[PDB]
Amino acid sequence: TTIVGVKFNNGVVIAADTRSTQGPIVADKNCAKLHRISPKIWCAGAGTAADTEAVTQLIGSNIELHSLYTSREPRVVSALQMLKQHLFKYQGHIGAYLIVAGVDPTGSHLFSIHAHGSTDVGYYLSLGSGSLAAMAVLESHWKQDLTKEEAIKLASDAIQAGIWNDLGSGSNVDVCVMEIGKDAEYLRNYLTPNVREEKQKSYKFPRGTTAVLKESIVNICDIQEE
Amino acid sequence: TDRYSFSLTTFSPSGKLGQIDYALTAVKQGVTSLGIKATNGVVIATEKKSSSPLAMSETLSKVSLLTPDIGAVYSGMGPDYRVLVDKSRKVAHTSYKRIYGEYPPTKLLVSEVAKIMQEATQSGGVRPFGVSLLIAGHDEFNGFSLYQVDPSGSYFPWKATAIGKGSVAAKTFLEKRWNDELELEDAIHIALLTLKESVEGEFNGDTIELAIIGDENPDLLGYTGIPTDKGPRFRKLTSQEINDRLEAL
Amino acid sequence: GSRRYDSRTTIFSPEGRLYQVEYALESISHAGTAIGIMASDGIVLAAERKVTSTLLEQDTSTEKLYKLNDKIAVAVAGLTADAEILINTARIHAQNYLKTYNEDIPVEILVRRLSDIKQGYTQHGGLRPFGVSFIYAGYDDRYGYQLYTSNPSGNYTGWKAISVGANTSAAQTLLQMDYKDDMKVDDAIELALKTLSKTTDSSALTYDRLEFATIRKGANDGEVYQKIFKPQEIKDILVKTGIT
Amino acid sequence: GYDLSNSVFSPDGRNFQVEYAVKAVENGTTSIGIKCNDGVVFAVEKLITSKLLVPQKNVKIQVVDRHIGCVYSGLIPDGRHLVNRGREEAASFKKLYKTPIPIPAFADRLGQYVQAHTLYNSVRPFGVSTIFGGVDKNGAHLYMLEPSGSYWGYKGAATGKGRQSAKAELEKLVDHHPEGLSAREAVKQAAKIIYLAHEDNKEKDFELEISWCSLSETNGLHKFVKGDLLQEAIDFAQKEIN
Amino acid sequence: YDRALSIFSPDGHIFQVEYALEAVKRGTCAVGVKGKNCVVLGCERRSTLKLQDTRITPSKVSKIDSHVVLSFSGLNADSRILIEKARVEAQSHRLTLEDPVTVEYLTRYVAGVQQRYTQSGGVRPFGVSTLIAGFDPRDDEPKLYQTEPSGIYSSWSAQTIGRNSKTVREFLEKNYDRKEPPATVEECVKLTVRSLLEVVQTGAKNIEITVVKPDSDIVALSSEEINQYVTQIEQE
Amino acid sequence: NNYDGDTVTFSPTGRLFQVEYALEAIKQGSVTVGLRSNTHAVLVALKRNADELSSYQKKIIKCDEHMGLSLAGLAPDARVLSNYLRQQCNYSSLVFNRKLAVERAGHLLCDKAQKNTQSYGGRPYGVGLLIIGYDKSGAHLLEFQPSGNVTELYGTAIGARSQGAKTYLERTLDTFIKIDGNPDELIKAGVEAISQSLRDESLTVDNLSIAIVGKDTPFTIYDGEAVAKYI
Amino acid sequence: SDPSSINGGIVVAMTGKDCVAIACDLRLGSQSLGVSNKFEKIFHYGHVFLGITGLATDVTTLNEMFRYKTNLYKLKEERAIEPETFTQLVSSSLYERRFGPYFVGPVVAGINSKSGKPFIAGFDLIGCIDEAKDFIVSGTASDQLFGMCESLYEPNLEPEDLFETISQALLNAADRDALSGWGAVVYIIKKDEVVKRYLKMRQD
Amino acid sequence: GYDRHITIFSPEGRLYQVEYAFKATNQTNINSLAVRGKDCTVVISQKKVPDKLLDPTTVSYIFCISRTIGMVVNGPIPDARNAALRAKAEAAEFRYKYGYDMPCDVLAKRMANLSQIYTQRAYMRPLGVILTFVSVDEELGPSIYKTDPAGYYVGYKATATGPKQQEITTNLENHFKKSKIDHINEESWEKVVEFAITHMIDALGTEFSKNDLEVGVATKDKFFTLSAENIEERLVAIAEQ
Repeated sequence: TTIVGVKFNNGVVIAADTRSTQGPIVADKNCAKLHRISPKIWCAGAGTAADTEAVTQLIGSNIELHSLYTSREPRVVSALQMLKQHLFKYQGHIGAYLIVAGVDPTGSHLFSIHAHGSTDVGYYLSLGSGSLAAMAVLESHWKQDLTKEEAIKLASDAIQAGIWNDLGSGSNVDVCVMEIGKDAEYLRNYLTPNVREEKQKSYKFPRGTTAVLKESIVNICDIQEE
Repeated sequence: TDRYSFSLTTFSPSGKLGQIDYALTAVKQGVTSLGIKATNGVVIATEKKSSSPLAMSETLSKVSLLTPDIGAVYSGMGPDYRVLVDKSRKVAHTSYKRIYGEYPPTKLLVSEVAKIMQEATQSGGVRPFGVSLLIAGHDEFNGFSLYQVDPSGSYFPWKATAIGKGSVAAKTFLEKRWNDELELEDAIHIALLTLKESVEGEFNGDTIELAIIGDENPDLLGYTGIPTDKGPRFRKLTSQEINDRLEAL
Repeated sequence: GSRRYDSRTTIFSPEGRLYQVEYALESISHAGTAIGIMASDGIVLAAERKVTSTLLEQDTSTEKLYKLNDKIAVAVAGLTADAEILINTARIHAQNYLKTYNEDIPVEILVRRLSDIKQGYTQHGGLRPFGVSFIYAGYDDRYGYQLYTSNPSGNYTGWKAISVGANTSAAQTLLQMDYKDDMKVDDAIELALKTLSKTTDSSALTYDRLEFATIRKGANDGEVYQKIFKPQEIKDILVKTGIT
Repeated sequence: GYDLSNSVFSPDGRNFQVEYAVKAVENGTTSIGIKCNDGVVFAVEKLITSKLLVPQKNVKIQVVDRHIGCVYSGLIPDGRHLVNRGREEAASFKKLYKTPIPIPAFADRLGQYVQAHTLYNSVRPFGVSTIFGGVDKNGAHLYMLEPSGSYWGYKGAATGKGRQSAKAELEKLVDHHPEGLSAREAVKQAAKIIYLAHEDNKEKDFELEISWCSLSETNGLHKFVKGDLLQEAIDFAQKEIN
Repeated sequence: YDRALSIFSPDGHIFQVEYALEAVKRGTCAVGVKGKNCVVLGCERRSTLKLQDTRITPSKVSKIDSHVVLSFSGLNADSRILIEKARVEAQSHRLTLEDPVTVEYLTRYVAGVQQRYTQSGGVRPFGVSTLIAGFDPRDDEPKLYQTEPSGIYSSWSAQTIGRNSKTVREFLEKNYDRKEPPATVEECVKLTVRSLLEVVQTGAKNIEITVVKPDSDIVALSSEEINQYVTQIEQE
Repeated sequence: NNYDGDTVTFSPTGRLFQVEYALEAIKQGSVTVGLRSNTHAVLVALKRNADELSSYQKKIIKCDEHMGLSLAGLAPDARVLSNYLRQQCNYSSLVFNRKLAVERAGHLLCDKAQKNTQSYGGRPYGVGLLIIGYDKSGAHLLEFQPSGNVTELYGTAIGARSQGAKTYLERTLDTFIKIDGNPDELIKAGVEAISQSLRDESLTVDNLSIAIVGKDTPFTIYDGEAVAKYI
Repeated sequence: SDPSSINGGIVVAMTGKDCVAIACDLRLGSQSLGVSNKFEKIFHYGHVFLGITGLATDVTTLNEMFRYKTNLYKLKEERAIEPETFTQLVSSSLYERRFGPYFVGPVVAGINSKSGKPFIAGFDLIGCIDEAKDFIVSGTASDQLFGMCESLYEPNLEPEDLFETISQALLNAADRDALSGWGAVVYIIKKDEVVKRYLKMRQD
Repeated sequence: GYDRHITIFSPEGRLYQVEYAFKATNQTNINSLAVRGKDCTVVISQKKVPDKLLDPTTVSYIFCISRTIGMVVNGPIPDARNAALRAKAEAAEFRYKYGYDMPCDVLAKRMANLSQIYTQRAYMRPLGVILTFVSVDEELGPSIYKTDPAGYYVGYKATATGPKQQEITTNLENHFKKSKIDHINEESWEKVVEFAITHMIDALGTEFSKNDLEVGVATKDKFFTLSAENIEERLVAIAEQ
C-alpha cells in the first residue's frame, strides 16, 4: 500500500489505495484503508493491516473522550501523542505506519508516525511500500500553498504512480479532503483505473452438474413452538 | 491501615436502604428537568441557575453528550453528575466501541451506568451519586427510548417523565398533554410550557437549556460522502433559537 | 477512627442470626408478588410489577423477568438494583460452564453459585448482602423441570409451588388447595393468574402490570422453548381466566 | 465532637486536633532561627535535667543534604521521624537532577507530608514545629513549618516555650538592622536570645548548642559552631542577662 | 480490611464462639450412632411446609468421599460452603498423598476452616457443627467424630447435636454403650430411627437415614425403608 | 475514656495519653540500673521470677559482642525491638564493615517506635531499654523512652524505685567516672545503686545478673558465681 | 512448520443476492496424518455463521470463545447479533493476543436482518477486517480458491446459482490441496431457511 | 447519627461535611477580585503581612500552575499548596500525553473531579480551598473558571472570593450593566488592573499598599506577577483617573 498526505494552505488531503493484500495473494479488490480517529482527523494505515486498524480504534475511543472532555474539536497533535506513546512501550513490536492528517482550530497539520514511536512532520509525507513511487511525482509538481482542487489532483496522481510501480498499491484511489472550517468530504473512488475485462464465457451450470451425497434442511430461525 | 472496606450502605430496620433514601433527598434539592418522548423525536429540557450573576450560563452545561445520538440530563447535585457523566462516556467506549466498534444501544448504555452506581453503594470510601439522570436517546435497534436512572442503580423506560424538586407538578402537567402521536414541534412547546411552572428564574432561552434528540443532522457529522453513515441525532439549541420557540407557544 | 464508625453487621446476634439477613427479608416484602408453579410440561413464572404509573412505559419494562440462559430464567422480588449484579454474574457463570464442558449448566449448580455469593457478603469484607429473592425456573434433563427459591442468606429450597414478595402467605394457601400433581402448563397458567388476583397490589389486575413467562416442552423435538409473553399476549390469557 | 478525628470538620472552619497538636510544641524546648543576610544561625536550648546527661551529644540538630540544618521543638521522636523522611527526599532530588535540593523546594516536600496526616485517619497528625533553612544559590532562607503544614519566609522565627522572650527581641533586631546583620554577628545574637529565653525555663539550667549555614563563614555548608567560637558566644549571652 | 469480626472477651472467651453454638442449637438435630460394622447419621429434615418437592431439596447428609459422610446442624447457608471446601481437601489427599481421605484428616480440615476465622479479623466463624463419620481405607473400624464452630473436635461413640440433643442423649445412655455398640447394621439404624421419633417425629417425611458400610460402600435408605422401621418400632 | 481508647487523637493537653500508659509498664516491671565510665559501661539488671518454683527470666539480651540491651518493661514488646536491633547490627557489619554505633542505633529505634504510635491500631512500645556498647566514640549508655526518645547519660535507671538509684549515682557521679581500666569497680558501684532499688527483694546470686562492655572487654553477661564476686 | 498450516482446513464464502453461502471441508489432520473426516468448521450464532481455519486447538478454543461472548450479548439485548457487530467483536478478540498470537483465520458470513443485505468479512492471525462483498477465502487452498472464485463468480446470483458455483470452487481447490479433501459441507443461507448440503467428493 | 463526621448524606439532601469546607475560606480573610480584560485577565488579591518578621515576598497565594495559567487560592495555606501541587502535576501530565498545554476550562473540571472524589472518600477530607483559575487561552479568549471544594465550577465574567465578596459582586455587576458585554474593553492590560483595584476599593472600603496587594496578570500566552514596585505604580494611577 501507499498512503500520501499532502498539506496545503486551506487544509490537508489524505489519500490511499484500496487493494488489500495478504501475501502475494490479493485479499480484497476494494477495502477502504482510511480509518477515523475523529471525523476531522482521518488517517490511513499501511504496513501490518491488523496492527494499524486496532490501534487507530483504541485511541479513537480515548480521543473521543478527550473531545467530550474539552467540548471542542480535538487536535491532530493529540492523536499523534497517544499513538507515539502506545507504540513506544512495545519498542516497535507493533508495526503501525500511519499518516495522520486532520484539521483543528489552530490550523492544518500533517504528520507521519512509525512503529517505534518515531515521528516526522512535513508538507508532504508518504508512507507504506509504494511511498517511494509517490514521492518522486510529488517533488516535481508541488509548490508551496496549493488549492483544494490542485491538491486533490496531486495526491491522486501520486497514488497512481504507486499503481504502476508498486504492487502493494493497486485498484481504486480514494481521497478524503479535510479543509479548515468545513466538513470533510470523503470522495471515495475518486479515480478508478483498472476494472476487470469481460470474460470470454459465462460459467453457468445446470442442475446436478456437481455431485451431492445427501441433503437436508436445517432451520435456524428460532427454537420452534409446537 | 485504612480499614474502610465495609459498606456505608446498610439496611434499615423497617426495610429499605437508608443511604439511598438520603441521596433521593438530594435529587429534590436540585434543579428541574424533564423529557417528553415524541414519535418522531425526543425533547429534553432543564433549567439553568448560577452561583453568581457574574457567572456565565453560556459556559454552563447540564445536558451532556454521551454519544452522538444520545444525551443525558441530570437533577440533583452538580458535582455528582460531573464525574458520573465522564464514567458514562468511558464505559460506552471501553466496552462497546473497543469490542463492538460502534456507539452502544440506549438500552445497553443505561444498564451499564447502573452497574457503576451499584458499586458506589458497595464497599467503604464510596457513597452513591445523588442524582437521577434522564437518558434520552435513539438507537437503531429499540428505536427512540427515554429512560430514568435512579441513584438506587435501577432504571425504568418512560413515555414522558420528570425529575428534580418540581417533578410531581411536571408529570401531572404532562399527563393531559401526552398523546399516542406527537409532533416534535408540539413536544417542544409542551416542554417549555411545563418547565415554566417549575422554574423560578427567567424563562428566556438564555436560562432555559433546550436540546432535542429529534431527527439526525449529517452536516454536524463532520464529514460527508458516506450516505450510509448518519450524523448526530442530538442538536443543542442556542439561546436565540430557544427564544423563537417561546414565541411559538 | 477506622473502627469507631464500624458497626459490625457481619456478626451474629446473640440468637445465632445475622441482623442484615433478617432485615433483608423485610425489604423484599416491599416488592410485589412473584410466583413459580411447576407443572410437568413446564414451569410458569408470573410476577406483578411493584411500580406502576400511566406515563410509565411498561411495554418494554423488565423489571422482574430476566434470562440467565436459554433454559433458565428468574423472577425477582426485592430491589431491581440489588438483583442486577447477581443476574450478570449468573450469565457469566452459566456460559462459563457451557464453554468448558460444551453442555448447558444444570439448575442445581447455578442456584448454589448465586447462594454462595450472598453468604460470601456476610462471611467477609464487612459487606451487606444483596437482598434479593429469586424464583428459578430451570430445565435439565436429569431431574426434568426444577423449581427453586433462594433467599438473601444464600440458601436454596426445592418446591412444587412457591411465592415470594408481597402477600406471600395468602398466595401460598391458594396454591395448596388447588394444586394437582398431574397439572398441565395450561392448568398452572390459570392457577398462577387467579392467585395473583387475590394478592393484587392495586384493586384491579391489569395485563400491562404483569410479566408472564413460561418454559414449555411443547416445542418440537424435545427442546424447551422459553417464551416471555408480550402484555398484549398476557391480555389474551387475562380474558381466558375471565378477570377481564 | 469535632476532634474525634481530622475528617470531622467543625462549623468554625477549624480542626481541633491540629490546634491541639500545636500545644505539644508549646511544651517543647525553646528553639530559634535568625535569618541573616548571608546565612542563618540556629540555636536550641538543651536542658540539663540531671547531671547524669552527657553534654553536646544529644543533638536536636540533624543536617539534611549538606547545607540544610533542621532543628525543632515539640515531640522529639516525631520531629526526628519528619527529618528522616526528608533526608530520603533530599537524596531523591540529588539523584534525579544532580544538584543539592533548594530551600524552597525542601520546604514544599516536607509541607505536603505534614499536610497529608491532617486529612487521613490512618495516620496521626504531627506535633512538631521545625525551623530549618540554609544557603543555596537562591540566597539564604529561613522557614518555620507548623504541624498544620504551613510555612512562610521569615526574617526571624521561634517556637517552643520561650518564644515569648525570643520573638520580641527579634522585632528589635530588625529595627537594629533593617538590612540584617553579619553571620559573624548573629553567633552572639542567637546565643543572646536563648539566654533571655531561659527566663521561661528558669526552673532548670541548660546547655547551648549553636549551628550555622552561611556563605561567608562556612561557605554555604551547614556545620556546627564548636570550640572556642561556641564558647565565645556563650560568654557574650551570659553577660547580657546579668 | 482485617477489622475484627472476632474479638476477645473480658471473660477470656471469644464472642463469636458463644453466639455460634447457639446458632448450632437452634438448627436441626443430628444423631450419630456407630456400630461395629457401620456408621449411621440420621438427621432432622425441615420439609414441614407442603408443596415442597422433598426430592430435589438439599439433603442433611452429603457424601464427601466414597466411604466418608458428613452431616450438619446450624446455618444451612454456611454448611454448603464447607462442603465445597472439603471436596477440595478430599482431592488434595489423593493428589499428594494418594489414597482417599481418612476420617481423622477430614475432621482436622473442617476445624481448620473454623480456626482460621477464629484468630483473624475481617472474618467470623461459621455457625456450623458437624458429625463426620466413615471408614479409612482398608479399615473396617467405624470412626465417629464431631466438629463444633470453635475449631474444636471430639471423638465420640455416640453424639447428638441440635435441638433437644439432651433428650436424645439421655435416651442413648439407656440404650447405647461404648462397651458394646450394636453388632448389626439394622439394629444401629433402628436405634437412630427410635431416637429421632421422639423430638423430630412426623414420619419418614422429616426423618432421614444414611448408612456407610466398611471399605467404599455408601448406601442411602429411601423413604419407604425408613417408614417400615418406624411402624415396627412404634408397635414394639 | 474520651481519647484513651484511641491512639490517633489529640488530647487537649498536648500529649498522647497512650504514651503515659506505656510508661506505667516500666513501673510494674523489673528494675535495671546502668552507669558508665569513659572506658566501661555496666548494666546491672534485677532478674525476676514468678514464684519459687519459677526460675528467674533473663532481662539482658545480648545483641552483639559489643552491644547489649536490657528490658525493664513488658517482655513481648521487648521481643519486637530486640530482633530489629539485632538485624540492623549484623547489617552494619555486613554492608559497611562497621561495628554498629550505639548512638545511631538509638535514632533508628526512635523512629521505628514512632511510626506505630502514629498508625491507628498501633501503640508506643511499653519497654524502656538501657542500651550499652563500646564503639569508636567510646562508651555509651542510652535511655529509651516508650515514645522513642534517646538521651545519653553517665548514670540512669528505669523500673520501680528507679528514683533512689539515680540519687545514688548523682552522689558517686565523679567517683566511678574516674576509675578507668578496672572493670571490677564499676560493677561494685552498680550493685550499690540497685540496692537502693530493693523493697526487700534482696540480692542473691541467682537474682543478680550483670553485663559489661569495656574498651577491650567484650559484651559478656555474668551470672552464677561470676556475680558472686561482686556481692 | 507454521502452526497455522500444520492442520490446514479451508473455508470458502461467496455472496449472492438475498443469500450468502459458506462452505468448508471436513478434513482435519495433524501434519501429514489425516485424523478425522467428522469435523465441521461451520458454526452459527443466530443468523451469523462463523467459519474458522488454521491451527486446530485455536479453531476449537475460538469456537467456544465466540460462543461465550454472543450468549452475553443475546441475553442482554434480547435480540439476534448482526453480522456487522460480530465483525467488530472478532477483530477485537483476535487483537487481544497480539503477542503469543492466535493462528487462525475467522470468516464472517451472514445476512443483515435489518436491510436484507448479504454481508461478509474476513480476518486473519491477530485481526484485520477484510471488507468485501464478493468473497472471502482462507486456508492452505487459498491460492486454489482466490483464482477459482474470481473467475466463476458473477455479482447478484440466485440462491441456486450460488450453490453450483461455490460447490465447484471448493471441490477443485480441495483436490489441488493436500491438507484438504476428505468431504465437504455447504450451507446455503437464505433470509428464512438454511439448507445444509453435503457434497460427494473424491476421497483424497 | 454521623452525617456531619463522615461524607454521607443527611435527610436534608446536603452533605454537611462539604458545606464546612466553604466556612474555612473566610477565616484566613483573603479577598480576591478577578476581571476579564480585552487581552488579559487580571486578578488582584490581598496579601496579609501580619508581623515585621514575615518576609512578604515569600508570602504567596498565587501559584503558577502552567506557563499561561495562574491560580489564586482562597482558604488555608496547607490545603493551598497541596492543591497547587496537584493542579500542576495534572497540567504537566496533559501537555505530556496530549502534546499541548492544558486549557483553563479543562483544568477547572479536572480539579473539580478530584475535589468531588475527596468528598466521596470518608478517610480523605476535601481540601478547603476555593480555587480561581485565570488565563488567556486562544481557544476561549480571556477566561475565568472558579472551582470550589464540592466539585462545582462555572464560567465567570468576573468573580470574587472571600468573606466580603458579596460586596464586590455588586460593583462588578453594575460595571457589566453599563457596557452590556461580558468583558471590559480596554486594550492596555495596565488600565484593566486599575479598574480591578477600583472595584475592590469600593467593596471593602479600604485603601491598599503595594504589600497589601499581590497581583497576577495573565496576558496573551504568558502569566506573570507584578513585583511590589510595579503595584505601587498602579495604585498611583488610581488617583490619576
